[PDB]
Amino acid sequence: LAEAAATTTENPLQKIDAALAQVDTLRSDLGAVQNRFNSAITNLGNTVNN
Amino acid sequence: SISSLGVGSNLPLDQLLTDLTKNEKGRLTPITKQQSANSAKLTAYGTLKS
Repeated sequence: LAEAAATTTENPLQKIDAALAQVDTLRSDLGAVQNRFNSAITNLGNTVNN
Repeated sequence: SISSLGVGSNLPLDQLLTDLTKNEKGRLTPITKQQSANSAKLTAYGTLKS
């Protein structure tokens, strides 16, 4: 469960920046996979036609 | 110029050749799809630039 903090958090900006970096990384990977799949679909269409 | 056909056959050669041409043109469609997608992307880029 989410604990109740007894003190003030230190350098929270660093934690938030780390989280944002995580999200950016994941978005980059997802975009890469999207492009991969689109290229795959195009290849499959050409192959089925041939 | 005339492109007469079946003149002495009486078989329905004309529409048969037409149907051939149709099915043969079938092969060109995927290229059309690719072109359409890319053109839409370019127009979208233009809108974003605006």
